[PDB]
Amino acid sequence: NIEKLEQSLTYEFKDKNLLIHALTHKSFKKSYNNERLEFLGDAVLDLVVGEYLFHKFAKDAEGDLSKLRAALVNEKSFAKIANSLNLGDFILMSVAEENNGGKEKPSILSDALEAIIGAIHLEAGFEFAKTIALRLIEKNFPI
Amino acid sequence: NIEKLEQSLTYEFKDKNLLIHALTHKSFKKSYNNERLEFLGDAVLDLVVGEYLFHKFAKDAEGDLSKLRAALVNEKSFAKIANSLNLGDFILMSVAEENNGGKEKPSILSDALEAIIGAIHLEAGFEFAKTIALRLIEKNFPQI
Ligand SMILES: [Cl-]
Ligand SMILES: [Cl-]
Repeated sequence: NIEKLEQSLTYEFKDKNLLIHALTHKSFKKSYNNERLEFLGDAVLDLVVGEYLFHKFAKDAEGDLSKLRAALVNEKSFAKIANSLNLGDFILMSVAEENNGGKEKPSILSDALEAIIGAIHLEAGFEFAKTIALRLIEKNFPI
Repeated sequence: NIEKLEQSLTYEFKDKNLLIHALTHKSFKKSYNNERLEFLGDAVLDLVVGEYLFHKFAKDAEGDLSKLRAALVNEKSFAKIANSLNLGDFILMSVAEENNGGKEKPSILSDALEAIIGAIHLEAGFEFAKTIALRLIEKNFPQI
């Protein structure tokens, strides 16, 4: 069913397993989860948003850029974007995790979104991941 | 003299003033300094190093990738890299800041290095900035 997600992203994965990896919560399967991709995606997003703010607010001091970036690159914002993509429908987690409300946990939603951006960067490069991420941000925060 | 720094960076600036900008400490001139470029470059470097480690340590958990990144992306390491480029020789700062040892401060050296990488990213893009940054990192710190 991940095809629906690809359509929402405007990005079709060459390696489908890579998207599944990004969608795999830590509860699901031994030694296979989205934590490394989330690490990579978070670094991607800090550059995407930092660069965006640097250009958009040419007169803003570093402190302003930093705080504005914190206001965008965070669990709440990413969980919002995740929900706009119905990510809870695609994330893989154990029965117990789902019964404990995992599909609605902001951390799980946020982590999966960041891992997806990491996965797009891995497969397609920074500039591509940037264009995808900026579209999602501009649809959710029309700043 | 600036050509010497470019030679050390193995990168020739298209816009020379951009490099000047990256080299301008906050003490030097009102409303013009390297702090915004440092912010941008720090983000570039966190991605360059995060990606490098992600691939180099394909098995490592996030905690281990983060520790390895902290071993590279830090003031002490960046100041060492800056010193390898003789960066203190090129940083612009007030007389007072210079007399107070500013060209020798690891924070100032690190900031200027990160600002230079930000500037390269700005004019040439991420992949070029990544190439330059990794050369500097590997020339200094092949053990990580
Ligand atoms: Cl991975
Ligand atoms: Cl600037």
